[PDB]
Amino acid sequence: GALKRAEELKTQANDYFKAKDYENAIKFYSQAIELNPSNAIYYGNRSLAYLRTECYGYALGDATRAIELDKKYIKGYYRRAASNMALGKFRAALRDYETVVKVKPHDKDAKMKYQECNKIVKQKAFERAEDGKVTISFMKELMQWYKDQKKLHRKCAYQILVQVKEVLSKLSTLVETTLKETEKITVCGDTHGQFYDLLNIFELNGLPSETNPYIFNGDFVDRGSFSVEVILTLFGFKLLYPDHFHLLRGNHETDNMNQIYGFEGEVKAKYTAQMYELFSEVFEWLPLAQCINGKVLIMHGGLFSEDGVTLDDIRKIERNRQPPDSGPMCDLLWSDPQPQNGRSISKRGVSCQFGPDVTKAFLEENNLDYIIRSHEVKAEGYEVAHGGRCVTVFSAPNYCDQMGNKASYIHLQGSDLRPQFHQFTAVPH
Amino acid sequence: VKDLVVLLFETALLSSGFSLEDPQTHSNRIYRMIKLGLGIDE
Amino acid sequence: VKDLVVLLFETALLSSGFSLEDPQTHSNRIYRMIKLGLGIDE
Repeated sequence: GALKRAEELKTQANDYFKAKDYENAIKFYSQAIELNPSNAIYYGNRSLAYLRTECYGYALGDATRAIELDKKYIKGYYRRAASNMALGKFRAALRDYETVVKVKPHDKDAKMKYQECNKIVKQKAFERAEDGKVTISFMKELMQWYKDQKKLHRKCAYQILVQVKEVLSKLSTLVETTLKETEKITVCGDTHGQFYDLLNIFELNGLPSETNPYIFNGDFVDRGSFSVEVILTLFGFKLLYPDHFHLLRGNHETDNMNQIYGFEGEVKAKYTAQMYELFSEVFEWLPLAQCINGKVLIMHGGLFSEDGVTLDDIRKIERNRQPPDSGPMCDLLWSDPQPQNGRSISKRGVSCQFGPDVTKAFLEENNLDYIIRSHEVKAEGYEVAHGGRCVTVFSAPNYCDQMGNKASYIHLQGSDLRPQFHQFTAVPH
Repeated sequence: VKDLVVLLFETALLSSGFSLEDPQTHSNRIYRMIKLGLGIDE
Repeated sequence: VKDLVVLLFETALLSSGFSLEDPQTHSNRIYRMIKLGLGIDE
C-alpha cells in the first residue's frame, strides 16, 4: 500500500545533511515519519538534523522512539543522552550511557563516554555538599535591599503574605477594571524570578503607582535564582496599590511545578518549609484573568477547549485549589494558539491549542476586541497572531541566560486599546 | 567557591589550636558529606 | 567500614566538648575526601 513511500525520503532528507541543509532535512523527515511512523531508523536520523539547530527539548522525545522500536539501535541511543546532557540535567543521560555496556562487549570507546558522563555528577554532588502596611520608604528600601542580595526579615515577609492573601481573597476570579479615556496601563509578561530585569522594567517605564497602573501576566517564579525577591516585591506592590496593581495566576504558581522548577527549593534554602506552604496558600487566591473596559481580556493561559466559555463562567471559578488535569482552569493556565484552524493536542502535553476561529468565536461571543497571553518565550519580546486577535508579550529577557531574546511590555490606552509594545533588553544581573 | 573557602577556613581554624564557635554546623557538614559518599540522596 | 567508624567517632568527640590530640590526621582525612570529590586522582 504505502510501504514504498519509506526509502524514497531516505536518500533525499539524509542528503541535505551533507549540504548542511538541516532545515529541509527536518521538513522532509516530517514526511517519511508522517507516512511511516514505525521505523526507528528515520526516528534516529531526524535526531541529528534536529539537534544541530539548538533545539533539544523535542529531540529528547524524538530519540526515545528510535529506542522503543529497536533496543539494539545504539545510534539513536547515544543521542538521547546527548540531548539530556545538552539540557544539562543528570540521571537520564547517565542512565542512558550506562545502559550501553549491558548490550555490548568490552568494546573500545564504549566506556570512555560513560566515565566522562560520570565525571560531572561528582561535581553536582560536591555542589550539593512600618506598622505592617508597606510604604514608599519601605518599597524603596526593600528594592535596594534585594538589589544588594540579602533576604527580607521573616516577620515582614509573613505579614506581607497574610495581607496579600486577605486582599486577594476578596477579588473575583474575573477582575473587571475600568480604564478612563486617559491614564494608560502597563501589562507585563512572564518574569520567572528575574528581579534585575524587573528593575529595568520599573526604571524604564516608571515605578508603579496610582498614576501608572501595572499588571503582570503570571510566572513570577521558577527557572530563576531570584524568584523569592520577585514575588515578595510584587506582593508588596499589590499591598501598596490594591486598585492599581493586579497579579494574575500562572502555571508556574502551582505546587506540582514549584517543587520541580526551583521555587520550592529556593524558598526552603532562604527560609523555612512552612514559608513555601504559605506561598502556596497565597498563590491559590490569585485571579486567573482580567478584563479591561469590557474589550481587552488578558490571561496567562488563553482560551479553552470547550466551545461555550463565557465571561460569567470565568467569574464562577473556584481559584483556591490546585489546577485540574483538564477543564476551564487548566486551559486558562496552559493553552496555546495554533496557526492552522481547529483544535489540536498541545505540545506541552496538557490542555489543547486554539485556532484563529476559536479566538474569533470567543471574541464575538464575549464582545471583546482581542486577547493578550504570554505563557511563552518570543524572540522579539512580542508576537501578533490570528490577524491581531492574539497578542503575546514577554517581559523576561534572556530567559535562562541562554536564549538571549529581547523582552517587551504593552502600554494600553483607554481612548485607543491598541497594544503599544515597548522593548527592553538583557540588562545583565 | 563559597563552600570551598568556608570549609577550608573551618578546617584550618580547627587545626591550629583554636576552638570553633559552633561545632554543630561542622558536624552536620561532615555527616552530609558522608551521606553523599554512601548514596542516600534527598 | 573501619574508616567510617573512625571518622564517626572522631566527629562525635569533636562535637561533645572534648579536645582532640592529633588534629593533623583529621585534616588529612578531610583533604583526602576533598580531592576524591573534586577531580585530581592523587
